[PDB]
Amino acid sequence: KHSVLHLVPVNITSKADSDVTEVMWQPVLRRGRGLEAQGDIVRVWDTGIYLLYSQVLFHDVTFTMGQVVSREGQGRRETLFRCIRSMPSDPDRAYNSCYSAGVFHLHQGDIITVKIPRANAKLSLSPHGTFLGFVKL
Amino acid sequence: KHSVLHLVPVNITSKADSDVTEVMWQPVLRRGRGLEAQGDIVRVWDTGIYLLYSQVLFHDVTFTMGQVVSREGQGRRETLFRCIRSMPSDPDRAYNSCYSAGVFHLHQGDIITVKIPRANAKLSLSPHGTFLGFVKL
Amino acid sequence: KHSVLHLVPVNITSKADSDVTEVMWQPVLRRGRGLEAQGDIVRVWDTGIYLLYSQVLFHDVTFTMGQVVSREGQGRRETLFRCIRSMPSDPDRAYNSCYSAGVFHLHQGDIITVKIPRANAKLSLSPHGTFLGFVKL
Amino acid sequence: GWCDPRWYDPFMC
Amino acid sequence: SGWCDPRWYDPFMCEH
Amino acid sequence: GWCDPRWYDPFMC
Repeated sequence: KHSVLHLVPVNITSKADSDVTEVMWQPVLRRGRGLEAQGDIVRVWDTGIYLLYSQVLFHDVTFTMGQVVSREGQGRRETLFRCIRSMPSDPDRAYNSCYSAGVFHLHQGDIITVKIPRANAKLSLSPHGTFLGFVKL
Repeated sequence: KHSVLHLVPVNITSKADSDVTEVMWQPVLRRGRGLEAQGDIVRVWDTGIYLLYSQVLFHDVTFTMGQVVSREGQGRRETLFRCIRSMPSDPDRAYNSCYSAGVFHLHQGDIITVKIPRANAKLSLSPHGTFLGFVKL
Repeated sequence: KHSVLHLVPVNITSKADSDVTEVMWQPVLRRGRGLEAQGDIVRVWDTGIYLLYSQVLFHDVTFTMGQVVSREGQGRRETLFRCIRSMPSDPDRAYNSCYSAGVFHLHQGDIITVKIPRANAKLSLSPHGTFLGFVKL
Repeated sequence: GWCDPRWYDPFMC
Repeated sequence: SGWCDPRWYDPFMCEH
Repeated sequence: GWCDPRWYDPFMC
């Protein structure tokens, strides 16, 4: 039966002197042991084809927000998918969720990350606003 | 193998004195017996893990549109995910679909609702504009 | 084990004197033999139920963009789902991805198409910006 | 556009 | 408001 | 931004 995982934000992080914001995740649903949450990053234990889905909810007025979902493994990297949202100029209208997902061969030893390509991006910690999840197929 | 359900809109609904617009759903694809579309909601019969997905196509010009997908059961409520779309202020540009999805544990006797948080919300009855679907994993 | 296919853009194609733009595809992940890409279309071979997903990344400034995912078979067109993105008027902000997905019964011999209803639509060739995928359930 | 008959939606025409 | 209903309240979108 | 080499997209640069 399918290993699965659904994750929600515990905390947000964006180290000084870089233009990236990451999310620290915590599991709310779990089946199997082929994946594991580890602070800001999710480790893959079982090689295999996974459905990977990510939503982040933004409020910045700056041009164009979104996320980059990636895998990293054996000194390597591969951007799996991005989600791009244009935000409007008026701060009260400036709310958008950005959902993207896809099916990827993920390898044992891979760290999966979700990065917002801006420093200190204003994004929701709400469990039903920003999330990340896995289904082994 | 996997039980599934794909529903499309037969009819919009919105009670006076509320700021909610719901949708009346009819199935277009059904396999298995787990889920049953009862007018404006979907009743869960077989407990298990389910991929849920919702799209809505909006044509309002107001600030921000979207949907709330919820399970209500055992005197409890849990919001599963939100889709949030900022709509522009030109009527002839003010068209956007909003899509979100996720994996969640649904228990027998639960009820699934899809609410748009506005009264008299302008949204599409086109079965390929606005839809709601399920896969048992 | 589940059949899967995940396709990325090699080429963008738009026959002049028509209001349509299409993508020539190439797989970057395959399992099973139920589906084959043939340039701008994808031919079904095994009848069954499929999760279909599609994202297109746009940069046009014209009102409202999106895509139409269709199956065509036995002299019948059927439109499965659409994604609609309103675009803003400032070129520097006019970037948006559009993601929709749904579960559908696909028959052997069916031709699957993804079309953008503008001539010469500007959309990304990035494999993690614009893509299309299938999972047999 | 979105009013092509192949995928027409009254909602936007 | 509208997203500030208590059943699905998200502080993120309730003014400022 | 979106032109970081790790996920560069010529489309937006």
